[PDB]
Amino acid sequence: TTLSFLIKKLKRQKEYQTLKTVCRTCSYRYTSDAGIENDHIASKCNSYDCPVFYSRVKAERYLRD
Amino acid sequence: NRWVEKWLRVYLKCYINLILFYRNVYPPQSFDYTTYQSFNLPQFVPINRHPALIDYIEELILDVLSKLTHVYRFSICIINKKNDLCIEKYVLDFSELQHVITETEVFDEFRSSLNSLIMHLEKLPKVNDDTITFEAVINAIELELGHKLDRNRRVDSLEEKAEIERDSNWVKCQIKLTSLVGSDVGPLIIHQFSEKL
Amino acid sequence: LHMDALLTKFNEDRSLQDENLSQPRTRVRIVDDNLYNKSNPFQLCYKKRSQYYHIYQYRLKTFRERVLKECDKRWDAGFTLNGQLVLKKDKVLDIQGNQPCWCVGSIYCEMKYKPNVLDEVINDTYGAPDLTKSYTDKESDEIMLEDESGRVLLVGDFIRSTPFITGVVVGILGMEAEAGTFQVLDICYPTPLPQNPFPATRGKIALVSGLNLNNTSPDRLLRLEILREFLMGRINNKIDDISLIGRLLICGNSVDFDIKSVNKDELMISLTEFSKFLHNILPSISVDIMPGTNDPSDKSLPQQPFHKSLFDKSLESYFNGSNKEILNLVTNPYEFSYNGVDVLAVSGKNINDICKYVIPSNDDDIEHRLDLMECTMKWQNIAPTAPDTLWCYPYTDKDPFVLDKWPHVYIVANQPYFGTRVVEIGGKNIKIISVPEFSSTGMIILLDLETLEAETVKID
Amino acid sequence: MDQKASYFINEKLFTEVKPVLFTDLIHHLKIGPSMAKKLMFDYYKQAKYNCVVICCYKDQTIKIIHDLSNIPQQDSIIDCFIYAFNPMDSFIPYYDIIDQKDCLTIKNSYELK
Amino acid sequence: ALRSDVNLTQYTIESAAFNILHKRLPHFSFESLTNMWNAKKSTTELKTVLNYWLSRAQINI
Ligand code: SF4
Repeated sequence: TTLSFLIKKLKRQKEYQTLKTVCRTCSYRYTSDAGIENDHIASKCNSYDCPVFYSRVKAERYLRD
Repeated sequence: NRWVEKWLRVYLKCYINLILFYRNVYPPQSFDYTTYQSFNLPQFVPINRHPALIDYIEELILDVLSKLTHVYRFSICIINKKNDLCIEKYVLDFSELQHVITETEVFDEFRSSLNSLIMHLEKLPKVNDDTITFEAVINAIELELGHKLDRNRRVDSLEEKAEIERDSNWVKCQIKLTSLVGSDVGPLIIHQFSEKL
Repeated sequence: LHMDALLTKFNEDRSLQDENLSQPRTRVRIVDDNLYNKSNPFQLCYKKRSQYYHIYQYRLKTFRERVLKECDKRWDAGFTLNGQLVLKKDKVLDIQGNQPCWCVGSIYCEMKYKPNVLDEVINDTYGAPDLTKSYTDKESDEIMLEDESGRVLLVGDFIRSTPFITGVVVGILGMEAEAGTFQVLDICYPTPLPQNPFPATRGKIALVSGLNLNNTSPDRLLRLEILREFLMGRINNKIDDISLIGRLLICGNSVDFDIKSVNKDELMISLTEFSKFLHNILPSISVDIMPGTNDPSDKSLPQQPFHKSLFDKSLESYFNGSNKEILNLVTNPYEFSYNGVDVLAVSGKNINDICKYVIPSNDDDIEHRLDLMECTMKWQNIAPTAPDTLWCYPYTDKDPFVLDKWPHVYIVANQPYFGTRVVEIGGKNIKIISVPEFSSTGMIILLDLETLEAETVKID
Repeated sequence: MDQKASYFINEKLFTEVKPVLFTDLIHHLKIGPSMAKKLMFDYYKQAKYNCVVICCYKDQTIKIIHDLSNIPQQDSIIDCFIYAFNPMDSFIPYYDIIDQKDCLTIKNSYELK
Repeated sequence: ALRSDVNLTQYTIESAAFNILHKRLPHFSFESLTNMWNAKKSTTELKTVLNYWLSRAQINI
């Protein structure tokens, strides 16, 4: 039980990290930076025509609960 | 039948895998040394990674375990395709099967039997590819297959379909013997044999 | 000669002495005083769990204050140049003239991402755009200094032969030549941290990492058994020298799997395979367990210890809370005070993530990793890349990754090669050691505590 | 004794087929490592098995001889004893719990409470 | 002109750029753009909104 919970948590965390990485590299087109505040700028992308946004917000909601 | 089912299943799986690998019936590159194949294996045995062979052997072992209630002998044949002649015969005895604990001891016995089998197979000459294939033969006590379809077998679930497809997949049929060590444990009283030429 | 000749020369000439088996030699006592003292720095509350900007601000302020103090200690008034007088500037836009000036401000570079990791992440996002377009659409290779008021192109030669990563605070002092590009003559670094005094019978420490015990590689188990036999004094037979290894330090990567497709059975098998080795090594030599990037723990840097579970039931006598000096499960970063010697060990995720980028400046060898480690030690920041390494809510108003006290030895693991480097910064002495993986080229590092001399042990 | 050891070795080699190591002999006979190596060499003297020998060079280097024909740095060899005897070709040992109540040559400074 | 030529659903700038030019452009709310334009520090936000509008203008061509 505990091992399965840990595995699920690790999968969710890896998915969230991959989504954050791809969104940050996507916003790199505008910021042209890779350091800090890049994810902060990319954290406001509310484009409803991109499926990565829905997956990212779903992962965030799942991690917040 | 509570726990000997899985143990006999993994034993037959390792048996078939080692037989197929050490006799060069399939390319060794398709085999990999592993320990988990949906069941904890007692030794790092070379198991194939092909889907068709996987469920093929799975259904074979399932039918064998279902018929175990009347089967007392299980043989794996190795025959050539240019001529339908038996070249090698590996026998696995099931004398009364000690039918109706310490799983580590069962795993140790299975490991010893598999090591004896590998030692016996290592002394055989190299076997070539190109249609050096294998078969399967069983010996029951009192049973008759191929006659359950006399009422059209109106199906209602998956169990009946599996029973029908298992009872219909069998067809009736008609040197240096080398004995090996089997499993001398209480619940699993299994013996091993072998044939050549 | 043949193997038979060597066997007849060695086994027949066996001494068969000193093996009393009733009065054995006691291992050298080595105690990590940081076990129960106070203030576990990297121990966070998982239940507590953006704060990245808050952390950025505090880090920038601390770094700015330290850089200002270093400038006051180095570029104080009366530090005249060759011909011109030196001056100070508060804003980056203030330095404009034929006079040298010193200013503080962050560094900004390109720091492009690697293409391998790009496709590796792309293959698992369910319809993401071509990230390769994000780098190719733009027209690159230039270092600038941002001080919240502007950016100036830092052109020069002394910057070329130095490594840099965006987000570092530098107090370089130069002078413009023909445009809005400031030259460089010297480079300043923040004030030196206080270091514990080196103490003046003595033992050694064994460091091993990169085990990666998986259900597919059987050679790893053979190497593990060989290492267990060699540490037990059964292989070398030189008890006078083997008993000097007080404890073993597993830095990380003991179990290696792909979290995408794994079940509970494989992890349990690998943990029980490790448990055996553990049960054979424990009653002879102490052990220090540390997690890693491929271990069943958090993927961020400050990883909590694994658990009380995930080990064989026969190890319950060690998890009773009383026998902690025999086996100690610690976080990923830790500052071990081995008999007064402060050594910091990290899983190597920081250096691996820094190398995961492609910087189009600064001109994967051993010297490059050593230089990156030296820069990390000088910058007093263990994690230079915040979002790729660090996680949310690391600390409140006091970051743990910013260095507060310089250690004696900096131990990094999960590296392809092995190497050492003794760096001198502000009259201090730091010895960086690169621990390689145990799966491929499974070398064993033996670190002494009397002269800080590292030795290697190969196992084939 | 050289009599019970050979009996146990041939039993665990032919009756219950499994690779035998000097550690098992030390645990069964309660003897030292050098005595175990001497007994292993004596059993190698006076054949349906495969010997696995290891050689410890200088600089704390340990390797496993595989070709048994080209031994590099034969002058730097400080010790060379037979490690195990396996009847099969693939080594692949197995490890279990061992109760070293009195078969330990190096004891830790701390005792389990 | 895009609706008369192409046959899609959203009829937005980002959807058109992704379905015609194969380029996905992020989208920010008006409040975020205003907060980025009125930041005395953090020139990254100014560069971000500048490149945003420049790309929105070049995609029109
Ligand atoms: S999701 Fe928002 S950020 Fe991530 S790619 Fe699509 S647009 Fe760019």
